[PDB]
Amino acid sequence: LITDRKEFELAEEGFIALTMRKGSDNAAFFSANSIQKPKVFPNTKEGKEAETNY
Amino acid sequence: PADVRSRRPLRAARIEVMDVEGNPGWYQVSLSVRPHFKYMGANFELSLVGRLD
Amino acid sequence: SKEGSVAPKERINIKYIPATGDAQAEAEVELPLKTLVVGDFKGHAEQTPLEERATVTVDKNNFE
Repeated sequence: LITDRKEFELAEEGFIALTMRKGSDNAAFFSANSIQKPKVFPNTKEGKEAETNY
Repeated sequence: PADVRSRRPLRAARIEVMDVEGNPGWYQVSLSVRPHFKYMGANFELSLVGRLD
Repeated sequence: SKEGSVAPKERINIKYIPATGDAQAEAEVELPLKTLVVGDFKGHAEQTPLEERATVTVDKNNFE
């Protein structure tokens, strides 16, 4: 049973966490990120647009 | 609604078509889309207060 | 601590702040009007120098 902090960490590392719904027989993908590390750009207007695209 | 967003995914499209100069017919296209943002996280701050409209 | 605490960041971060958002609001205790009654209160001089003898808090509840 992946707790939600652990799920968000697996989502930041580029993994797709199959999360069990506790007390049910059903599961869910809360996130489907891919491998590539999301870049950090300078905090300007153009920087946040380019981070948004990336 | 959610279905029409589900089957028409991209909200904007801006296409630029240019020629490869000196190589006739060959066209050079940039197709840029802006998809519907799907809800993937939020932060909430709550506060009791009086005086509010 | 004084800022409270939060959980580690999740998909849905919910925390409660003092949501008044009162910029230009600072807290002060209503300062006591601390009257320092100084007078001859014992029948003799004390050899103890003035910086070392101590003040005595007096209210109605411990004057005796």
